[PDB]
Amino acid sequence: QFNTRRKKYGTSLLNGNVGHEVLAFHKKLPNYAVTPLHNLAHLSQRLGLGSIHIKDESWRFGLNAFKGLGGSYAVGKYLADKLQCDINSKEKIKDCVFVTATDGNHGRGVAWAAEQLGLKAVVYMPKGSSLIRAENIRHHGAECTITDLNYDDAVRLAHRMAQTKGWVLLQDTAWTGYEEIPTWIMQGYMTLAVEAYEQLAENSPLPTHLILQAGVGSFAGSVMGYFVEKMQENIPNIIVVEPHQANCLYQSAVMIMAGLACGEPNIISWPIIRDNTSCFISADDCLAAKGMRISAAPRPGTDTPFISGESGAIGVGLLYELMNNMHYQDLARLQLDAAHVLLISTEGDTSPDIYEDIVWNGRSA
Amino acid sequence: QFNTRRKKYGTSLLNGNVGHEVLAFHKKLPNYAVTPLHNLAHLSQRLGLGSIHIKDESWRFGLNAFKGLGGSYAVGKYLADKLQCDIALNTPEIKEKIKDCVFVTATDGNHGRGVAWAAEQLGLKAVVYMPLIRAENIRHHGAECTITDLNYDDAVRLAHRMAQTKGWVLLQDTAWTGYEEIPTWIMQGYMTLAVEAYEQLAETNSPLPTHLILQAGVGSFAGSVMGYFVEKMQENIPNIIVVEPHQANCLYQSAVMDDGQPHCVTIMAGLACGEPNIISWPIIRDNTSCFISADDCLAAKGMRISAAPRPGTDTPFISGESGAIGVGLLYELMNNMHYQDLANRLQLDASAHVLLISTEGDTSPDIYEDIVWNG
Repeated sequence: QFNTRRKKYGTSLLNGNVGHEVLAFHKKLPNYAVTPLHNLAHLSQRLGLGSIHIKDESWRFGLNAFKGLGGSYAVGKYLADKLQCDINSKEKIKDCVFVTATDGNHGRGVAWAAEQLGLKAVVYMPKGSSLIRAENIRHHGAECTITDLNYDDAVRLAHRMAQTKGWVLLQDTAWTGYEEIPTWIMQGYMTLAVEAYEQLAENSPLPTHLILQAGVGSFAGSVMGYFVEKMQENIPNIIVVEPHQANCLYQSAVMIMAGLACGEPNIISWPIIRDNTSCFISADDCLAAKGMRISAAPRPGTDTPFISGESGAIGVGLLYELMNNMHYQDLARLQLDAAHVLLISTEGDTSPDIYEDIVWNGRSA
Repeated sequence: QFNTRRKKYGTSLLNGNVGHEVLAFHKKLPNYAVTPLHNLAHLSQRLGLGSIHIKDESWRFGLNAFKGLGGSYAVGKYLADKLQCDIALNTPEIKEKIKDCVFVTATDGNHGRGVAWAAEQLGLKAVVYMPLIRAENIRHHGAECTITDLNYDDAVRLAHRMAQTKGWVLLQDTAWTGYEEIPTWIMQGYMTLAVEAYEQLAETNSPLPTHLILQAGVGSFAGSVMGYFVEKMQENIPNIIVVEPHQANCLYQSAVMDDGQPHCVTIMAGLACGEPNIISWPIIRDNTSCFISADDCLAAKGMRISAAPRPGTDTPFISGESGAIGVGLLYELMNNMHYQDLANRLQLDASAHVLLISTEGDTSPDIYEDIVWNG
């Protein structure tokens, strides 16, 4: 099941100077390395497409997800601003305590950055969060607590705690009046796009299509924002996909993927998403499960097998269905034909048990 | 769901001279090559086992299944006996003496393909009845192939009637009164995969099997393989487990009846047989330690496991519905807590070295993708 909604309203913060600041910063960090960009040429043939490339962020900073790019940059910028000096280069920042909510990857990123600086970090997770994701946050020395709240109330709690405790809210969504840090998070994500664009040029056709997954929209805004800025005159076809049960951007446009399970769009990324998305897709979980299995199990001869988690694989899963399920040849309107598609695998097996259960035992829900 | 039945009656045709004849023969054939034996050491760790090796017969002769070993050898032996000589690549003036030979069989796909392929090698005719891509692949060898409206067993009956009434040579991998010689040869021909596997383990200083897990349709393949290993490892005969689908568990059911005799039952297509082969039954009865019946999802599991090891690690390979039941069963045995007892009783632990045989690859690509990618 794919629900379609093309954008009537389709038609800077991700500019090249920010790009250079952000990349300059990440390159000085421990374990910085360009992540792989997998060319799924054999899958591209099997589906009738020009090219499929998937940016594999399961390698990013050893954290099994991309988000650290954001948290790190935002933490750096926050501290640079507290110390009044440029991103360029402890007594003055000893009492800094970061606080956030997370479904797992964001918090891990913040906890990791805090650990690098010997700063304290406090993390709240929603009811139902997997225990191993919390453990992995605690192993950076951060405090982590699985709450009895849903995601949005958990973001509320982190906010109330920053307000009542004097902690620095380090959250990857924005609402009116809490925008600077969210903006920096979005900006920090752009490194993966910069790397991907350069990896394609250094003689692969650039993207005709971008398929980008969304929780609150920060990641998608960052990535499409960048590609629009860099390909100003042939802005590629941008498809945004959410789970059926958490399709706020789809719904906004009408008016198990744990990382995407967010109800309130980020107000800083919304305009970039509204102005640039061509089609919003809502998708059943089994497409994410499919994508994980496709990524893991290319035919032995052929494309490189890799580890892509529940919120990371929804891209190939949607793409496969789009090009293979006959019920959607019409939709595939989206100009998918023998089209160069960039996807981003945003996480690896962030809960190994869930991953094995999907990829080996065939759970699709 | 695993159903258990350990064998009360547990306690030659697969001897080394036959082994040499059969291997001597297969080596002269086109595209003979030792098939890979995959060492799943990383899976072995993840499950708490000494070692897992899987013989990958998806490569065999380019046919995507092991069965050709049998059909070929049986065809050779039949022709050798018609031309009265002790067994290749023929004189065309002696083609005159074998021009009218026509092989006929029923198959769910692999057996027929093997017979059709051997017939094609000799420019002989072959006629095949099945109970769509599996049929096409049989036709491409130049054989006649017809999807019947009969079940597998009634299809075997049809092939039999046609041999009797047309003078064709029945080339079937199960047995009838007056019809044992060819079936026996089929069983014997299968042993090459076992000979290869055993040598591949020794020549890499790998421990020999403590366990064999062998899938069964009529029992010919399992009889051949366990027969060989019992003969070769006479002093430490390994623990032998035989697995069938729930819906086609005749050997299991035979063992439940406990009267020494084989008994009929009235996704794993190759294993879907109701009537045990009477030539392989005694080997099976005398040597099997436990009979297992298994749900289809274990075969599906095994296909996904085989296809998707973690990128760093074991070699990924293509294993089809009737070929992957082994690892599937094994995974469940070692991982589903409802079976730790059974596993312990079966002696599956970090001391156990398990040999499995992946009998086919993606013999229907659609079904395979649907299982491995879509679940």
